[PDB]
Amino acid sequence: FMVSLPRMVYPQPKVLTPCRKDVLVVTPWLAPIVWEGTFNIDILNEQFRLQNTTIGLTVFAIKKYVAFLKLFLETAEKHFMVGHRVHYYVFTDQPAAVPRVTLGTGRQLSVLEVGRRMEMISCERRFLSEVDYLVCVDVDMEFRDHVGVEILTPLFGTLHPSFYGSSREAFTYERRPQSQAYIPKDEGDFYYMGAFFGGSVQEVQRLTRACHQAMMVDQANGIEAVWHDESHLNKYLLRHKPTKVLSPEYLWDQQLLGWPAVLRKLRFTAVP
Ligand SMILES: O=c1ccn([C@@H]2O[C@H](COP(=O)(O)OP(=O)(O)O)[C@@H](O)[C@H]2O)c(=O)[nH]1
Ligand SMILES: OC[C@H]1O[C@@H](O)[C@H](O)[C@@H](O)[C@H]1O
Ligand SMILES: [Mn+2]
Repeated sequence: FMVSLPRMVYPQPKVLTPCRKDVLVVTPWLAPIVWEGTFNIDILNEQFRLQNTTIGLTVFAIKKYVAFLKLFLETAEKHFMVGHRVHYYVFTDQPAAVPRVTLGTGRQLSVLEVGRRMEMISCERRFLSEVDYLVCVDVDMEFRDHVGVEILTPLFGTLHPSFYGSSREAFTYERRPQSQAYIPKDEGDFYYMGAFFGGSVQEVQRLTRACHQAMMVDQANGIEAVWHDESHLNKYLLRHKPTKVLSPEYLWDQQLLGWPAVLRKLRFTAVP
């Protein structure tokens, strides 16, 4: 049950004036594509705060990648779901190397030692009991601007920043029919990056369970998909359409791609 929003004063949306005329803001299966200027974050924050939403953020930091955690976590404190409850789950082979990062109120961090990403996430009962949504991201990244509850939905993928302008035949999907991740050249909506996906805990466990079963089949068969778990994530999202898609504002590399006019904010970016 969802209680009433309170009175709020904000600019009226006008039906004969689009927010953004330069980009597609809705997929053909009526999922929003989240770009700056499409959402009123005050309305969204009220909706999700009224449900006491908790967001889990999963990050893997193995071997040398523990060095990315201080910036990743300190910038998440500045820009990720600020005002909402957050639980960070850091999977690592080096628990003593996780940096001591000061968290805002209502935010917690768990260190999970590991001796894999899809298999590790599909931890199942723990996530169901502790968070409402799960967001799964790469560690070698930093938040530069707002990443908030506008992303949240049963299932989301993020447009890969190298391919958002590309035709489908150029997408680097797995093209061998011998792979569970196979997508032919006349299929595909988008090319999604393995570096930032998420959803309700239930939909994320479905996805990661399905990807993990498909990767095991491929192994048994002596085949490894061209972009590994990302190839399987794309096949999953082709056949199970995400209920939101994040624009490349949400996964960018300024060194490689600059700051084009179509991106009004660079929110979550590669660290050189
Ligand atoms: O030795 C490694 C390699 C990878 N990763 C994790 O797996 C992610 C994917 O690897 P990477 O970022 O190198 O792939 P890329 O984005 O360069 O394609 C990294 O962000 C880390 O989260 C890690 O923890 N240790
Ligand atoms: O073609 C797909 C690949 O694109 C590269 O830019 C990226 O670093 C890889 O992780 C993979 O996503
Ligand atoms: Mn990465």
